[PDB]
Amino acid sequence: AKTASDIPMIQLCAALKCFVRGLMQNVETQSLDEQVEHELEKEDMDAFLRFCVENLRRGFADGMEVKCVMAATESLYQLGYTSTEFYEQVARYLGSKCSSASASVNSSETATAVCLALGEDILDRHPDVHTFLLEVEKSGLKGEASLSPTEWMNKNDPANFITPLTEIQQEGWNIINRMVETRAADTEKLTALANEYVAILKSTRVDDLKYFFGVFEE
Amino acid sequence: NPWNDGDAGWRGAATGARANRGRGGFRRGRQRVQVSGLSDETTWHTLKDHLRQAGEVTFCKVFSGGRAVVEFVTPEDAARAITELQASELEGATLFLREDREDTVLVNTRRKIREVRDAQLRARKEE
Amino acid sequence: LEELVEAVTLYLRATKNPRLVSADEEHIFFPVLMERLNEFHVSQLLDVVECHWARSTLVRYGTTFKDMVRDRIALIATAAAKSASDLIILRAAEEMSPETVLRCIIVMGMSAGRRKRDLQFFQAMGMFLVHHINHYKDPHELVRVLTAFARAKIVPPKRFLALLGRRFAVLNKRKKLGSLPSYRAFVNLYKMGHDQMNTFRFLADCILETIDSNIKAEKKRLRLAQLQSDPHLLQNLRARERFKRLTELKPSMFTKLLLVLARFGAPHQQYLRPTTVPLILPTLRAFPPPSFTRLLRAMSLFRTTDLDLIEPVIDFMADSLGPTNVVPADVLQMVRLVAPPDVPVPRNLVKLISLCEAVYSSSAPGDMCAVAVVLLKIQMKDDVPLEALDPLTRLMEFFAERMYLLMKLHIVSLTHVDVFTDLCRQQQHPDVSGHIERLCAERRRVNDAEGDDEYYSQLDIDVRETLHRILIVNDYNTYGQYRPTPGVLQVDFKQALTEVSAFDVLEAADLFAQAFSNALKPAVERHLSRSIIAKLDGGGEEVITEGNSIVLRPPRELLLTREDLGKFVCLLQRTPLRRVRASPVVWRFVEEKAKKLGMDDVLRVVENKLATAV
Repeated sequence: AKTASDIPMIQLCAALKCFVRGLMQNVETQSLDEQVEHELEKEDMDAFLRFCVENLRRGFADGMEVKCVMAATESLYQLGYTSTEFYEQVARYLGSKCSSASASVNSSETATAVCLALGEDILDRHPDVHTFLLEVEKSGLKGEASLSPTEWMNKNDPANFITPLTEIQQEGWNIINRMVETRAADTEKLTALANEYVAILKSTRVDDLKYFFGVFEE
Repeated sequence: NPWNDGDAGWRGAATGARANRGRGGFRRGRQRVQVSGLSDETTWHTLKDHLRQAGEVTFCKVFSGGRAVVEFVTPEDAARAITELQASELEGATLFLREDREDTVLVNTRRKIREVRDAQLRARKEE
Repeated sequence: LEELVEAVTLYLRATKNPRLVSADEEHIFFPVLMERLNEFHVSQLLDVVECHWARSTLVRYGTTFKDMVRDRIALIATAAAKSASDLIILRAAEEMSPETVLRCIIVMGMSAGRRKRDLQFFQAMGMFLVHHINHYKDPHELVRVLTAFARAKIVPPKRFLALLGRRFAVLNKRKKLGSLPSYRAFVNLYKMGHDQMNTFRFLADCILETIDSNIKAEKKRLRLAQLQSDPHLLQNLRARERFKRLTELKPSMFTKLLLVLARFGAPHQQYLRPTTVPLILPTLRAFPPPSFTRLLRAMSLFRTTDLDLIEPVIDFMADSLGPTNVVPADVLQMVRLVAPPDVPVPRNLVKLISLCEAVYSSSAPGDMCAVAVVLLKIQMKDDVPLEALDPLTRLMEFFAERMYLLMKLHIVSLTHVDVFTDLCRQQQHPDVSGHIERLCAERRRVNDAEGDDEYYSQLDIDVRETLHRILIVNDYNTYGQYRPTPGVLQVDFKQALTEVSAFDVLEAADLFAQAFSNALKPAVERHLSRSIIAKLDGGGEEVITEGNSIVLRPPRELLLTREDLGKFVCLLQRTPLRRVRASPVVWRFVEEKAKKLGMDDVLRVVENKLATAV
């Protein structure tokens, strides 16, 4: 919560998905004294969630992709932010971009989850959003909820240089940094290096190809 | 500021939303005019483009509400700009120009004309 | 060796009654101690040094004893360091126990200072304490070390302080550090220029943790109770007791901890905000005015973008106090704080605008231009209600009237005039009373005909510097004699008087009263009266020396002319200083001067005044 200024929205969604997966399991409560502890943890969680929803509102104002706000709203529902005054803003922004946003390029399970999380009165207040959610739950990506948070972040934000490179991924950058300073006329050397590079393409990150093409123009 | 103590933070981090600005190409394989009345959407690029019609610019910065500060290259780039680009039209944001005739150096320049004249005034009062 | 050690303490414990300070027993015992200083152990000498002192006894024997034990412990420490590279010396290494070193640090903080000997002395066994750092157990001992080191005013090896700060958290696990010791450490590490941040962060979080734990315990008690199923002082006592019970500190010092935290630029979303509802809001009224003003000043730096605290402050300021119970500076700061776009428009902004109008309507110099800037920023700030926009135009008209009269007085600089003209031009304010164009025409006539420097010379500037000094001195706020005026301003203003003559100081008083009549503060008034009495008496003045002492200045003389005396009479006619209006010394001085020059009518007038003042 501290030092979280100028936060790209994908970072916030990854953090929220990380937090939801480390929650304690509910057990029968001894009502003598632990109810007070429950109130204290409720107050602290509210003190955190208020800052989170403030940042989400700033993102709303500045414009953001429907997938990220979708996932963030689902995650905040997972944490019990049951206020319904922010969910109307959620529905308003989602219906604002409902015309052109792609339907089958989203997670269907997330669609079902957010449709459940959004109130039925809020739903039939926005029949277009209702229909869009049903369409996404019919045709959409499957199994995206089971991925680890770092996998989700890597598969929705290319590059981003946060997680360290694997051992295999370092070989591609060795090849590229070796190709950079090679003389242009040495065609055989470049051919050999590229034929070595293409062998490990399946493991290299997709974004780094931007460099592989660029040196080709160089 | 002291609480940052050199921490770059998310502004200086390597997030995927930061490499988007980097439209370079990914090739190599890794005295000052105060101008008011502009629009907040008006980029500094458009600012340089408009006011370089008068003279060259080293630094320029916008502020909320259209206020902005521009530093010139040479005094001639200023002496022309102080009076030429007044009330010119750009993007529906007709500019209004003011010039800080007093400078952080020119104040010390005015100190001596203040004090010697004060000595003259004191001599007058004594007489 | 214990007999004499016990005897000196037996004599010393009674050194409070003047007769019980037995000089005979002092001469009987203490010289033997000075001859037997080597005999006793380190702990015995330190324990003797610890005890209470009579100042006559201290100057007789203790002052030497300080250094005569300092050097002995220095040699013992030298032997110990040689081990780490007289019978007691041969066993010196085991004498410097960590507790022994700790007490050696502690027992010095009543006679040391910025002296070089004290500096090197304390910089000697600091490394011994570093050699024993891991063996210290109780966290409060290190806080005591810090405050003793602060008492001696030493120049610390900042890295060593940072190491101690880091180990504070190591020791904090065993026993939680108190809120008062933590703030003690905070103010220490502030006042010897520590700049490591993290040490400050740990103490701030510890204080917040204590407050949070106290509040949570109180809420637990109230919840468990649920599970079972003048009058202003009367109200303020409960707030003060709740505050003291919760944070263990005064508001006058909490409001400075918040000030320093705002100065650091810490994120207010998790420092200022978590304590607003359970702590800050209910106790707000009990705040002393010097603390409420500092709270607002810290708010300005924090730039808190939340109305959940801002609005109740607006309500309390608007209703519970009124126009004449709030400083105009505080309301100006409050309206400035709501200017930034980060803060949305409060739902009670109309009350703030109404009180803002009232305070400056009842306030009838160069800062008001900035006020216009503030208005400039608020006029496009979202959907401002119209009834809040109406008073602002009349307010600007009142400002324009005041500046126009000031130009007729030739006081405020024309640069601020040009700034004001630019502001009213860009604000597109339609003049109704015709004052804006009057100001523009007057500024043209002044600047473009005679000159800005020529305008500055309308009133001679050696008087004007004293006038600015008077203004900045009067800028102090007291909230009704709550804070007496500090003596530093009195000192510099007195030295300013010591150079200027008498006639032009009264000219400065008249010029000040022409626009701020009766606004001169009583301390400045009485000091001016004293200086004028001394000047017209001609005895001399108090010249300040290096050691905060005084020397009588050589006698003064003032050979004023008849016209100068007439202008002095006019000044007396218009001056508000009662003391100079009633003191007979000024009248006899005027009579003597008039006799020296010679005029019948003014002489008769001065005699008539003297008959009513002798």
